[PDB]
Amino acid sequence: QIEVGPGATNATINFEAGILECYERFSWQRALDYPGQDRLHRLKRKLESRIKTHNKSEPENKRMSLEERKAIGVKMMKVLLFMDPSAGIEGFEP
Amino acid sequence: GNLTVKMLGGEEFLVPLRDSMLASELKQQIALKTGVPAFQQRLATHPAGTVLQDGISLIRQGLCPGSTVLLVVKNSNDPLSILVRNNKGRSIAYEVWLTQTVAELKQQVCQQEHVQADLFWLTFEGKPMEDKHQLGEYGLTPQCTVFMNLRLR
Repeated sequence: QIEVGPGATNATINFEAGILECYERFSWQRALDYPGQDRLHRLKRKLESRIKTHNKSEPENKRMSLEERKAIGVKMMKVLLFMDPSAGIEGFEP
Repeated sequence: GNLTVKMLGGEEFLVPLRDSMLASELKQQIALKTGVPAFQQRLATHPAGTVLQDGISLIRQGLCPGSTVLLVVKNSNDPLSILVRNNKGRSIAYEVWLTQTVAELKQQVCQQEHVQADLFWLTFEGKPMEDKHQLGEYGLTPQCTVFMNLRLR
């Protein structure tokens, strides 16, 4: 278990919007099986409730819909998969 | 003059900037301030994403007060088998990962050679290994041989 700071709640939400976007793109390829499609829909719905909660706790100008967070998540994923900051520079902002 | 270090997710913190500071020495400051070991750090500039050269001054690489550096953490954690040879020419096999410390390795040897960890020190390729450092900082390869050296006291 790794010690993390206060920004992790936000970062994790964004990362997992990236994860959800990956599942969604994978499902279009007809390669995500039926229990996996089920985890996709469960992830989406728990994500949407955490984004409603987290957006209430944040200033109005720092609130972001699922779609905006998905792009942030995708940028972070690109940086992790290549381990290269160049693949997604905006992933380094909250 | 301060340097701003930014991690994936948005967490940022400040590191005082010295002109002639080497990028390797930046990693040691981040290590000290965050506990991310230097050999696990990958540093790059913002917004280009160009990697820092470890043996060149930061001012020589376009960094000045207010500049941002991006930190990405790389973790080996790939177990490998090494040998540790005692002062009688006998070698025991140990499994380690490059992200383990020298202190963890001495704990293993301690239990197999029945010598207190304070009565010996380890060396790889003649260079003595320091407890707090991680094994990757000495470049251990599979089936290499670390040597056990006995202290008088």
